Amino acid sequence: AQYEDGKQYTTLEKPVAGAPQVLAFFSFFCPHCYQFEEVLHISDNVKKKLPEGVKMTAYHVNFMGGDLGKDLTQAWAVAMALGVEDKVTVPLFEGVQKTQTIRSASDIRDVFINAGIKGEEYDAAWNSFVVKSLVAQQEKAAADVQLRGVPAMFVNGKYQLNPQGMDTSNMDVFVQQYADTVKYLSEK
Repeated sequence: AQYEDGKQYTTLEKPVAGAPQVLAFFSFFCPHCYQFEEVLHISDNVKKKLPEGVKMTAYHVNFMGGDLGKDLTQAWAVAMALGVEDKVTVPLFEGVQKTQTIRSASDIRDVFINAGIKGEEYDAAWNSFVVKSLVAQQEKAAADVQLRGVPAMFVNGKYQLNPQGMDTSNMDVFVQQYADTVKYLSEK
């Protein structure tokens, strides 16, 4: 078949009940995640092909970067709570990997301030139990899919994308294959 278990995707041996329909995991420290988001625009291209009523969810992971990695998971929870993911994704990726100006929790906060989030609003969110819950939710989801590495993407809590089984001849064809595989899986 054109789509094959073991080729473009794999099947979780322990499917996750109640998982977001399309769930991506990433780290702002992950070089492949930087390529996926800033050069290939994987997330945007997946979203443009999702069936009606299917949304993408993206969660950060703790296992890269020690202390700062966990600060970034908490800041990503702030971005999700405030609805500012689209304002901070590029400067967080660039701050960590391009300019390497993000070295502390305060430096993360500066990205939000420069993006127009008010200081009091950031600090209230950072310290909130809503954000504590969103950190726990990102951690629980990674545990539930037995996450090993990033980037990763999971569909319906049952299928894991396998980019290494896709055609990497051309970067844009690869992005197309990835997005079309997510759509195929969301309809399975």
